[PDB]
Amino acid sequence: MNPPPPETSNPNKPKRQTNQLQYLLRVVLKTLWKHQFAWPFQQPVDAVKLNLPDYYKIIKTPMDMGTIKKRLENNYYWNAQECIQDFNTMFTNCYIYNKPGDDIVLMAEALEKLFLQKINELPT
Ligand SMILES: Cc1nnc2ccc(N3CCC(C)CC3)nn12
Ligand code: NA
Repeated sequence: MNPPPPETSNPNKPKRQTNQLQYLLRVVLKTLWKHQFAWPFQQPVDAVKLNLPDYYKIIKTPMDMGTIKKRLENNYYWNAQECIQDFNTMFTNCYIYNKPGDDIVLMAEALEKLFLQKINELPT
């Protein structure tokens, strides 16, 4: 079955708009989003649709770019590192649930390299 997706709002959580978080939405996320390999990551993994009944029996901190995009648009993060950690969790989840050489893993590897290329230099 599917668990509920990660939260994109939390009224008690402190939030910030920074130049780096603006950039993570305008440049980093919106560039990755258009990549030919982005589509499996644009929404939470649907274990019922995709017939992966063990996905959430294995993956305990799910993350995806649709959640990340909604968090950025909702001003959910305190700083850029928090959002970067969500991207890293998304990539590592894919490596954990699958194995080397899988098509989905090749996709994640390419996106992760583009991601790191984009956050190598951030605005001040
Ligand atoms: C996201 C994600 N993380 N692990 C997986 C395993 C499979 C999967 N799908 C099947 C094939 C893929 C090209 C698209 C959907 N997605 N997936
Ligand atoms: Na950059």
